[PDB]
Order: sequence, then structure tokens, then C-alpha cells
Amino acid sequence: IQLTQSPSSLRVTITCRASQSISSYLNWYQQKPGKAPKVLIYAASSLQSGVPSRFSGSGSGTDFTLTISSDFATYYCQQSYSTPRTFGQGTKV
Amino acid sequence: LCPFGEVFNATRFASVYAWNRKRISNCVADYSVLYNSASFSTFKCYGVSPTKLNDLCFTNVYADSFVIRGDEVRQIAPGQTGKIADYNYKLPDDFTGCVIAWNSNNLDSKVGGNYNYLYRLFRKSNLKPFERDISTEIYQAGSTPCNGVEGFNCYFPLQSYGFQPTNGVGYQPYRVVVLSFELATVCGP
Amino acid sequence: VQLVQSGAEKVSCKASGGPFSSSAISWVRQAPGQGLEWMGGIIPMVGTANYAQRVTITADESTSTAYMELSSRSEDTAVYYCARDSRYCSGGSCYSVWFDPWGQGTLVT
Ligand SMILES: *[C@@H]1O[C@H](CO[C@@H]2O[C@@H](C)[C@@H](O)[C@@H](O)[C@@H]2O)[C@@H](O[C@@H]2O[C@H](CO)[C@@H](O)[C@H](O)[C@H]2NC(C)=O)[C@H](O)[C@H]1NC(C)=O
Repeated sequence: IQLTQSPSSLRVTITCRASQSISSYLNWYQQKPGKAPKVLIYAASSLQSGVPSRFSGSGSGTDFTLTISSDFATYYCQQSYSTPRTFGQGTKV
Repeated sequence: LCPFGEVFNATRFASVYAWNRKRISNCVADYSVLYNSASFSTFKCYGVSPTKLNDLCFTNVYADSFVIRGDEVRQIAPGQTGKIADYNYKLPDDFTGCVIAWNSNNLDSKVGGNYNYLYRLFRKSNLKPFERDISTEIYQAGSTPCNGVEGFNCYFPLQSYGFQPTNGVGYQPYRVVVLSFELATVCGP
Repeated sequence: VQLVQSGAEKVSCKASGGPFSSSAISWVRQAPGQGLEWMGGIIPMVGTANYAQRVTITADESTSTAYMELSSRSEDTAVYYCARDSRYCSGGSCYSVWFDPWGQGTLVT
């Protein structure tokens, strides 16, 4: 199951769509230049402890959105629903 | 004399998903030394009176040992249900013997968490009495085949405990030893 | 809970704190200018690695360390990360998996 996300470059929002229904097994990451990615959102809409309330998201099945209410980094969506696991293209803020 | 020291003063205890069993035989067993010991917080007997243990004699005696949460201690009894009772360590409803437990927070808990202790969350069915399932296969929870890494309807059936010195009592580790008595091989004084 | 990886050039990833054998450790490749690719991972308690559909993935619980062996192209130049497989789980139905920790990254050319 491949992921497609858009826009590739940018309050802002980032969307990621699954080619197949993946329930709520997607996640979101924030990667700063030269650093490992950190977890933002898991289980579609649940925040990772340490993540500011400025971050939120929701969705089910195929259509999911990440929202930033107000951190210039590349954001990725992840698919852990089924093997192979994959990642989106990456969106630059 | 029976090797109780090797059971109660053991260097390390097994996870509840893979509890250790040691068969005790051909020895003299001192029970009141444990019953009246201040080292235990829980000492509950079923089918036998704890005050007569020194006079009673049995055939095979099995000491089953493992580590669980304080809140899970209540599950180690006949007629009880729960994740531990059903998927890790099931006692028979006609169980005969004694369940001994004590707080081991100052022994097992580690800063950052001691994750060497695991229990099952998932299984196809409930365990039979004293069944010890130590497989590491991925559990499937639907019509979808796993055939690889866990994900949707595919899970690694085990989970570790975050045992820490900063946990509340219910979340502190307890060392549990269950003495199962069959009914002359193991005999008191 | 941190992961420590070997320096630039086998690629190692040592676990310090947290669970080890109870949680799969996966490797993720990120070539310069590219996104992330999952290539496989192993649960030390199982001893068997699964691979994405070339690379040897192993681990040894006794040292709480994971390893990845690379051998024999220039196209494989990339930063390699190790990460631990964690899940948020509820009663009845467990519905999520993601990669929580993540090492510094190893530069392989
Ligand atoms: C389990 O150990 C306790 C504690 O004994 C001490 O620590 C041991 C590891 C070892 O180093 C012992 O030599 C130490 O004394 C035992 O409790 C003692 O039991 C004796 C009777 O045999 C009694 O006279 C002591 O006062 C007790 N000490 C305390 C602190 O309670 C316990 O009996 C051991 N359990 C078994 C099954 O052997």
C-alpha cells in the first residue's frame, strides 16, 4: 500500500492519502535538517507526549490530514498497516 | 531438606508468559518457616490449612515462579479470570496448594524501567491449567494473513512491563511462587 | 531510551534503556534528497528477521545490540537509521504501530 501526500512544499495543513484503506495505522513525523525524524501523531489522531498542542490531525480509511496551527521541517506520513511498510514523499514547510 | 532457598531467594525470576517450574522431590519440607515469615505480604492456601503444612506430606510438589504487577496478584487464584489468569498462567478450579507473593520493588525495579518481564495480551484461546505457551509467533486477529511483520490484525502477543522504582504499588513488581501439591515423596517434619 | 549507531564508512545499533528483545528493531534508509525506505527488521526474542520486498539483519539480546551487515553499489550511498517498533495498544483491538526512538544515523558511502 503506497502513500501519496501533498503539497510537496508550503496555519498550514498537509494531507496524505492511502491508495488502500488503512484504518488508523498511519503516523506522522517531523524531520529537521541533519537530524533523525521525531514522532508527531500516531494512530491517525493521537499525539505523542512532548508534542505541542499546536499539532493536531485526524482521518480514517484513506484520507488523513496533519494540521499545524502556528517549525520549518520536512514532514512525512508513514504506513504501518501492512507489509511492506512505507513512507510518503515528504512535505517541506 | 527441600531446596526452598533456590526458589524464594533466587537471583532472578522468569516472566509470567514463560514461568519456571521446578519439581521438588525426595526431601523434608519446612513450611511454617515460610508461613510465619515477615518477608511475605500474601500467603493464601486453597484445599489445605497453612497451619498443618508441617504435618502434611505429599507426592510431587511443583514450585511455579514468575513476576507480575501488584494489581495482577489477585488473578493468581482458582476461579479467577483476567489477562494473566487466561493467557499467561491458568490455575485449575480444583487447585490444591498455596500462593505466596511479596513486593520485590527494591529488587527488580530499575531506573528507566526493567523490561525483562513480559506477559501475553493475545492468544487464539484461553490456557489450560498449567499450560505454558512460550511461542513467539505472530498472532492473527482476522481473515487477513500476516506472513511477516506485525501490523493490522497481526500482533506480537507479548508486552513488557515498565517496572520502575517510581511506580505506584499496583504497578510495582511482585515475586510470585505457587506451590502445587499432588496427592510419599515430599514430606514435612 | 536512546539508540547509538556506529560512525561513517557492519553497522551497529546499541540500545540504552527501554525494552529490547520485546520490540522489533528496524532499519530505514534515507539517501540524500530522498524519503524514507523500510528495508526490514528483527525481534531479538524471535531471532528471525523480516525483509522488505541483499542485506543481513540480526540482533543479540545478550549485548542489547542490533546489527546490519552490508557488502558488495555506489547507488546505495545513504544514511542508515535504526529505530524501535512501538505501539499504542488498547484492550480487545490493538490499532497502531510506529517508530519511536531513532539513532543518530550512520553514513555509508
Ligand atoms: C531467604 O533469605 C532470607 C534472608 O536470609 C539472609 O539472606 C540470604 C540471602 C542469606 O545470605 C542468609 O544467610 C541471610 O541470613 C531467610 O530469612 C532468614 O531465615 C533464618 C532461618 O533459616 C532466620 O533465622 C533469619 O532470621 C531470617 N532472616 C531474615 C532477614 O528474615 C529466608 O529463610 C530464606 N528463605 C529460604 C527458603 O531459605
